[PDB]
Amino acid sequence: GSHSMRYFFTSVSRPGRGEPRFIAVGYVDDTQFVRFDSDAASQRMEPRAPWIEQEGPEYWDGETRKVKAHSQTHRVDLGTLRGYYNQSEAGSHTVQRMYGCDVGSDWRFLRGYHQYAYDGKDYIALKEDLRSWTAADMAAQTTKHKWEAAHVAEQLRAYLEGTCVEWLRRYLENGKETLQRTDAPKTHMTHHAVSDHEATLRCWALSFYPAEITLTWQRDGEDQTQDTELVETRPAGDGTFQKWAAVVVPSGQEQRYTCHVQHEGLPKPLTLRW
Amino acid sequence: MIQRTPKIQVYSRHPAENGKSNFLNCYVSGFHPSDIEVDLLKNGERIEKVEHSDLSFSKDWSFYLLYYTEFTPTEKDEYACRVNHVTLSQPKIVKWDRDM
Amino acid sequence: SLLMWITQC
Repeated sequence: GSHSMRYFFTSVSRPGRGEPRFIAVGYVDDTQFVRFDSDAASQRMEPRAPWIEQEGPEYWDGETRKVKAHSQTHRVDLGTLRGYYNQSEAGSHTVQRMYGCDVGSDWRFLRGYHQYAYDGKDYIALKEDLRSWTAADMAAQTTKHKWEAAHVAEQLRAYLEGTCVEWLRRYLENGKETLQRTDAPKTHMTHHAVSDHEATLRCWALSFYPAEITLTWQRDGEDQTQDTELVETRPAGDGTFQKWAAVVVPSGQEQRYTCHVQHEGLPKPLTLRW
Repeated sequence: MIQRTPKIQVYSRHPAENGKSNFLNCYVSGFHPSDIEVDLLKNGERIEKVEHSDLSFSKDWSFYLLYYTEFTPTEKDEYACRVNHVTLSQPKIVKWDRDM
Repeated sequence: SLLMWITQC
């Protein structure tokens, strides 16, 4: 199926306490493969996926160098942004950045993106065409104007439509064994009496990958989306994911409800009846 | 300056079975700023063999982290997750429920 | 692989 490579960057200022905390992570779909943490002892980009060790010595040297350059840019920006919003130098502020690319089943470029945020809100993002910018407010406009003159869009486009895709393929191949695998969810249903005349049915999905999944309850074949509780898909810690969805139903009418599980790891969606 | 209180889910990596080692997880998400304190409690007291994933965030820019530690579920031992955050006036505790 | 550098805002 389709695939993506994405990098996430976070810088938190600590005025007077130390350098801003800088954390970066790289992903191929839902699999993290590298990380950098300014508080760590290595001060190098580190591996987080077995297959990334297939890369050579120059890879680690280069990615360490580049990631430190990102850290430096984030450090300057924190200052710049503080000024733009006329904020005090004592407070702690955040800068987040995410960029990457998507490829189809043939592993050819589909889309690219580069987003930047300040204190948890959109600040500026590269639009879908990879040639223009969406500036959140008046502050972002100044950066927009700066980045147009410096032809930043052009740099990002070349990377997003080329380098990003090239490496994503490379990683996809080296990690074929696992990245191109689909772990269909192991599912079951629990029936637990709650009220005196009501029962709760919880639909479980476990040990699946990628994290993308859909659990929907139906009654007599009709979607029931207003008497249910859905949890945020969560990481099992071993590479797989988990999720569950429940609905309170009238005791004795359980046979009317069905849980539908959609996951690319399944030939066809699963229908579960207690 | 926005602020989002953290969502919390306490659970195990594999289906619980007393006597067999597993991994106790505490997944905190949807929070902001990133500064956050998370502890896994065993019978009220905190564990120190605790670890966490690298800081990352969702499309809405809200952060998420996974705190975990190896352990063996028993019938008398009680576990939970203690989370403290700027948006919280009182450290929130979420006991681990085997069926959730 | 990362961008070779990110321009300052």
